Amino acid sequence: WEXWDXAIAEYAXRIEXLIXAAQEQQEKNEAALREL
Amino acid sequence: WEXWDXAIAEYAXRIEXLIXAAQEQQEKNEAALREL
Amino acid sequence: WEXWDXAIAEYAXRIEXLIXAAQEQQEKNEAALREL
Amino acid sequence: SGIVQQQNNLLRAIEAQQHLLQLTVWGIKQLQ
Amino acid sequence: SGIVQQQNNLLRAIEAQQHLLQLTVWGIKQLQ
Amino acid sequence: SGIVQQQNNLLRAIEAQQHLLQLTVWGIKQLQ
Repeated sequence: WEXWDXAIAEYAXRIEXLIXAAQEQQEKNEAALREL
Repeated sequence: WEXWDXAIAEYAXRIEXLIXAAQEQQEKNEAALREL
Repeated sequence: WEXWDXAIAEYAXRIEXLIXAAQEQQEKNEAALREL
Repeated sequence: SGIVQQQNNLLRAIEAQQHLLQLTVWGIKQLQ
Repeated sequence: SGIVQQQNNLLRAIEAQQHLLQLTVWGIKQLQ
Repeated sequence: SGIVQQQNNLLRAIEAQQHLLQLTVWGIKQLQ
């Protein structure tokens, strides 16, 4: 119960980590592309 | 109730706007890449 | 019932097909970019 | 041509997930 | 500049879908 | 090398969202 609901909400932690990464890469990429 | 269910269905409006944008950019990008 | 629940789980088949494609393109693209 | 063919691949998955979400919100409202 | 503006477009949809999922998991836990 | 590393980043989020959806469809069918 409020163990599984733990596991699922804190996978949904991991995905909001993945969507971190992607925001950071989006910023690096913009800057880096402006410089080329 | 059928206020929240308003807010959520018409965010899900906004996302189907975002997925608009992305379809339009996908088309512009194809054409533009064929020309390079 | 266990017809609709068929249709939906086996669309969710199709999406896990789309996410196939994308994994395969990600691999081709890495390799191909390393070679340029 | 591959990076853009995969923008499309991702766009297609996102769009399917959206429809699948809508069927899920439908089930929830169908149980209220 | 278009391929990267669409990485953002996709990132924005994914991020909205995440929030929409969270409201959906909320409905389910709200019916238990 | 960054645009393609972010195709992967997006692919990874989409794939996690898919699994998370499946657990959500599971909750709904578990309440029927």
